[PDB]
Amino acid sequence: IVGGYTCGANTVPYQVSLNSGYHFCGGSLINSQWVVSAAHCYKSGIQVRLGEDNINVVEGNEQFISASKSIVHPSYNSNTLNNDIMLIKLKSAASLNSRVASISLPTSCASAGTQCLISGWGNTKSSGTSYPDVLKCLKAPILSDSSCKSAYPGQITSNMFCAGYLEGGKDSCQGDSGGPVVCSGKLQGIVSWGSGCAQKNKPGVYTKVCNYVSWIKQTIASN
Ligand SMILES: [Ca+2]
Repeated sequence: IVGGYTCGANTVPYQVSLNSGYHFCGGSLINSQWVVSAAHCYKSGIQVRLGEDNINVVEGNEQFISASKSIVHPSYNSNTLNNDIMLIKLKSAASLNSRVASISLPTSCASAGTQCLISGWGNTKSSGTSYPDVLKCLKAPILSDSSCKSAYPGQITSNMFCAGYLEGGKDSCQGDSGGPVVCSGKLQGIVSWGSGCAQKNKPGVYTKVCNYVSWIKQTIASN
């Protein structure tokens, strides 16, 4: 996250870190057994880390649970990033508490102008590289589909939305991928892609979670 703020420990209780020896992507806890992330974060050997603030220090609220199964969206296309969503099942159920909590799925899509919270352990610099140990947060609005499409000609599908600031300086970034965009208490986006980070006229692009609620629910119901 570039241009954000330190969230505070366990203030984003649905945020997970995906670990394969190291943090590599975010995700969102949606029930005691399942995490939502980006399909481009897929890899074998995932350990889901819940209850994290400093990802390099054991602080006392963590739950580390290996993934039993990952399900990339049936129609994910890694070239275009269309349908950049996956589900990860935990080998054991998380113990839910005030610091480890699921986030609700949306019932309808969000609208441009809606304020959201974006979070992660990704790069905090737009030129250069600095990875934080503690969780970072950014409040940002959803942008109109027309402004999104104009910013990224030929690239924005109906399964994507833009959020952030056209002036630059405030965005998600590499290492935030897979993490949450939460608006009014609902998971509306997944950190997906963008041109660099925090660049003028290049807002963040996010997977449009509302399009996937039926798939998520049916997948969980049979897995
Ligand atoms: Ca920790």
